[PDB]
Amino acid sequence: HHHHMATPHNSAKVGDFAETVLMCGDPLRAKLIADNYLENAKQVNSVRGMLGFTGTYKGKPLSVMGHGMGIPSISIYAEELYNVYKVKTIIRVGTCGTVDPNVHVRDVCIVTASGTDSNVNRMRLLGHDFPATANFEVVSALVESAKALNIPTQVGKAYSTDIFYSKEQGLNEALAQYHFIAVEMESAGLFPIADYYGARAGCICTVSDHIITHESATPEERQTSFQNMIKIALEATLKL
Amino acid sequence: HHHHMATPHNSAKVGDFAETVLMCGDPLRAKLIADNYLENAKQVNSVRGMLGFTGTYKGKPLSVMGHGMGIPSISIYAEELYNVYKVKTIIRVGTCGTVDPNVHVRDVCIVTASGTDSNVNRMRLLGHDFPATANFEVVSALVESAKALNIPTQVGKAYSTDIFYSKEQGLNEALAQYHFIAVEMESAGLFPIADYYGARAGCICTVSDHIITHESATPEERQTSFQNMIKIALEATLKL
Amino acid sequence: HHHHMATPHNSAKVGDFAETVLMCGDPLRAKLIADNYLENAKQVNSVRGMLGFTGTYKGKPLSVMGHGMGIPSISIYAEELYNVYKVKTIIRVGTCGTVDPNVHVRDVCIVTASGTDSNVNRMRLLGHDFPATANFEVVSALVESAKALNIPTQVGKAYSTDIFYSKEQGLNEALAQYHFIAVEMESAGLFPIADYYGARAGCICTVSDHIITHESATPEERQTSFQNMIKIALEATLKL
Amino acid sequence: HHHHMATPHNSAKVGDFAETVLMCGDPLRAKLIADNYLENAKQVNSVRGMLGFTGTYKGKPLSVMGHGMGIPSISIYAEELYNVYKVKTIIRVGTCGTVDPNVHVRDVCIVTASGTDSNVNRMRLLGHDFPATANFEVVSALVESAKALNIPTQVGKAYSTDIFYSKEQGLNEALAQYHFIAVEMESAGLFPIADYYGARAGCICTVSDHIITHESATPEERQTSFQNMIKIALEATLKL
Amino acid sequence: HHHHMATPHNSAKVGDFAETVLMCGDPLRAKLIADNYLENAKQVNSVRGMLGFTGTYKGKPLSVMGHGMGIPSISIYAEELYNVYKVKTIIRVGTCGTVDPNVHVRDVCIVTASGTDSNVNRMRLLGHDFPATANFEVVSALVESAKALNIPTQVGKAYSTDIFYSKEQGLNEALAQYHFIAVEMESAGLFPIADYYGARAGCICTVSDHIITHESATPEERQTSFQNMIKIALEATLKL
Amino acid sequence: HHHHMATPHNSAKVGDFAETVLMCGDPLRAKLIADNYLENAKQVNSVRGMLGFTGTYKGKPLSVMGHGMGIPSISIYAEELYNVYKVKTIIRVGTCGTVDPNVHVRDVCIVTASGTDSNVNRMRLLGHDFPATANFEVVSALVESAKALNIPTQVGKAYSTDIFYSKEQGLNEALAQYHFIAVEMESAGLFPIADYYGARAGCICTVSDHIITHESATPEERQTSFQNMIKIALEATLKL
Repeated sequence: HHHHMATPHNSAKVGDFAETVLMCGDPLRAKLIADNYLENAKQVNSVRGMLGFTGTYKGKPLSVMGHGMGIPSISIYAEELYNVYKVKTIIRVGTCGTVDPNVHVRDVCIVTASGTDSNVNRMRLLGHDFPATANFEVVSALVESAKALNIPTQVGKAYSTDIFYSKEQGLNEALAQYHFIAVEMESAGLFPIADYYGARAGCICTVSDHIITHESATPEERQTSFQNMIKIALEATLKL
Repeated sequence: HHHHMATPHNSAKVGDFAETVLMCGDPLRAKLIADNYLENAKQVNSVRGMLGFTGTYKGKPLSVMGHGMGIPSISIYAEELYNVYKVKTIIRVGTCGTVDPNVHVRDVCIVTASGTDSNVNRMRLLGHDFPATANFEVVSALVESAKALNIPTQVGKAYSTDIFYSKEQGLNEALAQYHFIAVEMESAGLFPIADYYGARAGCICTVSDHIITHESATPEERQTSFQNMIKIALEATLKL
Repeated sequence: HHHHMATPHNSAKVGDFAETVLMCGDPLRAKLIADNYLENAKQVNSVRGMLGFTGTYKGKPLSVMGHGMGIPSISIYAEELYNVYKVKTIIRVGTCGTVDPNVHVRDVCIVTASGTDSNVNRMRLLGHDFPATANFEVVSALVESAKALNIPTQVGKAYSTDIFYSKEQGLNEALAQYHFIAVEMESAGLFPIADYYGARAGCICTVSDHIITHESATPEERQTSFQNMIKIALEATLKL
Repeated sequence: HHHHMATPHNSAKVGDFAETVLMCGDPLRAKLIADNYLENAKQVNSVRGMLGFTGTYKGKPLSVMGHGMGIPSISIYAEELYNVYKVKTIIRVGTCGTVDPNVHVRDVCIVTASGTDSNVNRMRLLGHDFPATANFEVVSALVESAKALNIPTQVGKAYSTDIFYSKEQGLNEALAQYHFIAVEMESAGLFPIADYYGARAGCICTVSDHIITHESATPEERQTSFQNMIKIALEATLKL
Repeated sequence: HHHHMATPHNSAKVGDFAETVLMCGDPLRAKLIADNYLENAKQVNSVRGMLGFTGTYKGKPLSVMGHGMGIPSISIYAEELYNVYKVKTIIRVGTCGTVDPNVHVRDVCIVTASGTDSNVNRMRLLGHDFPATANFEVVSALVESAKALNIPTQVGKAYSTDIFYSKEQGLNEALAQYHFIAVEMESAGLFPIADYYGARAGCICTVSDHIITHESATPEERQTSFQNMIKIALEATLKL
Repeated sequence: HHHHMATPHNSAKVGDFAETVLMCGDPLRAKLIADNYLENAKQVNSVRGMLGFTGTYKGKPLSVMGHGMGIPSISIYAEELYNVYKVKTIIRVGTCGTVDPNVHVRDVCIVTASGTDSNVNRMRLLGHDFPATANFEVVSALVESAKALNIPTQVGKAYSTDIFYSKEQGLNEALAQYHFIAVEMESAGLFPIADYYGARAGCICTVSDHIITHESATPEERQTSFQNMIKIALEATLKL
């Protein structure tokens, strides 16, 4: 039985997303967030398995949805959310690697801006350097929420790469030299889309892996890190 | 209950993929392919909802798995398939748009090479132009299979973009001027990875939308197009 | 009479700069800041007329120095300050233009990150996009200081151009589309140098000119704007 | 005595070229091809010594002409052939080097697409990656002709460089990593011009030199290789 | 009968070129120069029809040889001349177009530097801007020779394009805005090669065509222009 | 007391600059030039401490003004001089480093063209290579003046970098390979601006430092070098 599609990639009806949305790469993690932290929750997207849900957190409307892997994937989903679904604030909630010697596995990283090896931002600004920059109120809400929860955080730059399986000599050394704290694949695509729509975005990630030492969080450590990060993000939404 | 992970993105054990794999963006379409065309089928990946299956087509081992949207996503999955899972041949089976006035909605397009606005291939070849090129035996198997099935095809170049929601003036005119037949988002990332591993890849797509006229296949027309394309691809695997 | 030179561009002896420095393009403005807001002040640089001073603001060590016009100029002075003079925090205090329809002449802009048409940041990060990003503690100190002073601010992205006399079609439209709030010439060169040295930087500017309407602050309006901005910056230094 | 010039570079009258043309870099080789394989042959171009001839091969109209060395040179001649002379199919017949460990001196290489260090294709596609791609019917005609003649072939990517005397570190390693089979200087300029005119092109080359081992075909070996390649190309024209 | 080849593209024996060489695109023009202006002349290259000759002009050793069309072609020939044949000075003698409103058809242009759309000079200087610059003594010898002959000249920048058949919007306007006096295809490739070898190069061209007005020199006018330019070049060689 | 400003960066009234201007980076050096070599001198600019003066040298009108450090700085000042102040000729008089083994500390270098790592010239010429080229009459006047004064000179290419504190591996080797004689920071920005206005520019510099050996001129040696260079420049102005 055919259903009307408000976008090519999302089964939700217009209005079915809250103005504030958390997004993570793995749709199964979106379901875990909804099941464990949202009330009044309903599934609003099933297309491509990219599960999305709308409910409330402490009474305030909040949605959560997967975004898939990479800049092109998050760009589709976020463009649609801001444009068709009229979302105002997206916080990406993710995992990351690090090269910074002072950032450790299990650390929580709040992203102020994200570099990239993608061409998508050059294309938006006449070939020039367009910093993918988080909204300050979002960053501050995340920082303040972690402080109130007594959870330490690292605040600074991420790097969003198109290539998970890097073969690039000298990259890690440059990222470390300039104190990039988080290596991931999506945030640099999100922030300029928020800008286009006059909207807001941020990102918070937990360090799953040290790219230099190959230290890696166990499943139990990843659950603890997730619980800390998601509580920070959820509490931050109450201020946004 | 924790399971050992052969890669960060795939629950399959080494050996659980056939040497030949069909891949499509939508994991739910991978399941439809498995359910309707594979025998001896078992689900071998569930991670991130990116369903993958292994069975046989007319007795020959064949797998099918989703790849998600965009070059970064297919690059993760294909790198792992060629490297860890020792796959020899991947055929991307997809949908596409067209700008070419002689290509029509519902047409089947067999891709010989794919352009891109991604930087991933420049990075592989010292900043130069590296054509993402299908393997000739794969292209020929697709062409010959369609001929034997009496299904007309268009053969030629695709363009793989990082940006589904294009705002780029003059792009469609240039794509049409040079007779790019298919606009999609992934094939240009697949072909160089096959090259790295000394392996093979190709792509076949059906035209869902005319980018100029906004003609668009209905659900029923998309099913008919899918049935034609998938039969071509499946028959081609018998020759590869 | 020859004097020993700790750098090719600065007559100050090692140790003659405080750990916190305000910098503005015009050295004559640096002198005005020193004369009107610093105590215990002494001139520490005269080379190239690029006046610099060290004293205290409300008892805390603080220096102020001109940086000249453009990324190459500020890069020389800031590299030397962080490297030879062991400075920990630099706040650029400047004027800017705007294209944003919601930013007005006389507004105070606090910069979170800065785009650029310079190549200097690509060169630092293997040709990729390296966002010139302000330190969050610096941004927050500026925001909080303005709040305590009851001075409204705009917070967001700047754009640092190499070309004051732009001839570039479409630039202003793109800057406005993505809500760049400030157009200036230096901040994108400062922030990556701070990163290299594990140090901190930020920027606050007042809008002197609307690039679209050609509204322009009179001398009296520029003095009032300067007084507001400099008080914000000086109070912020007490927290840094 | 002045003659009317249909183009600045070609003395042929409109209509004096067949719809199918073989082109090689060396005009003296074009004359050898005409003298040894064409009947009904006449010289149709003498300008700049760039000898061109029109006749028949096994009764079918066929021309042969030199194209000179490099992308800019072949671009002039091919643009004119497709535009003014209304040619439909050009097959470049050439020599090449190789780095691929599985490609040997004297091998025959049929080109499916060609990379390049030239900027000419970026200029055609808004700065993006435009694969210089051979027409599939041309490739297939070459492959099938070699099979019928029992001459082994290698099929795959070429690389067309602007710089015969390379000084570029890491280039050969990257070409080998991605299984580029032929290194030459022209094909990447030909294929996009064919596309512009809605026409067809391909390339077949013989390996004269191994770039790694410095193995090099003797004059006698080059004649044998030429005889094999040219027979393949000539027989392929009967199918095009 | 096989002859030893000192380079892959030139039949001349080492020592068979004078230290000073004139080069033009058309080998048939090289022969005209030799036949009409050199004494003691012998043909020293026949390979690829790229005629080259060595003799004397007013008793001083001088060679003349064709270079073909485009940067890749002249780069082969000039690299070999400077490296294997130990040439010290090359003057390119050519024809050109113009867009400059103050440059007229039949004018003689002496080139001080040449821009380009080729990538070959970026590759030599770490991706940066490397001006293809004529040697000052060569430029001055050409200027002084024309003065002594009472032949007016234009002195300034050329632009060497890879694409004779330009489709590029805005190019002519930019070339005119910045007073590029000559449009041709080779000089920007010559000057950096001279630099590599610690040698000298220059270029003098006659305007055959006005790109804006389509004014075009007749055959008789081209002969008169050639006679003026070649006399200037030949007299300049006596000073070099 | 407010004064009318003919430009945002210069207090001079229209007409207060001579048609010929010498410019150096350090405004204090501009004052030394005025005080020691100009008659009828008056200070015409004080803005930003960027001292400028107008008087006569041997009776002919001549101005001298500082330009600050880097391409963006000189671009502001030179654009204004050519556009608002109607200047016809600017000679940059500066200091430089060298890597060339045949160029020595204290040598005088006359610049024919300047490379750069800036993007400002690509932006002027559709992204292509635009050589920043000195006017030939200016170069020749400098060469002839030095000859008449019996002061040896080196003539050739400069390189204008945005980054005084280079971290770039391989740069010095490439500059030496291609015989760049002078390393500085401004000339590549000046020459294209002169071109835009149909005006003239050149540059002469003295070598203060050998970048390889770290040989460095003492204060006394810098004064002697300055005296030689400035006399050459001043005498050249009499011919321009």
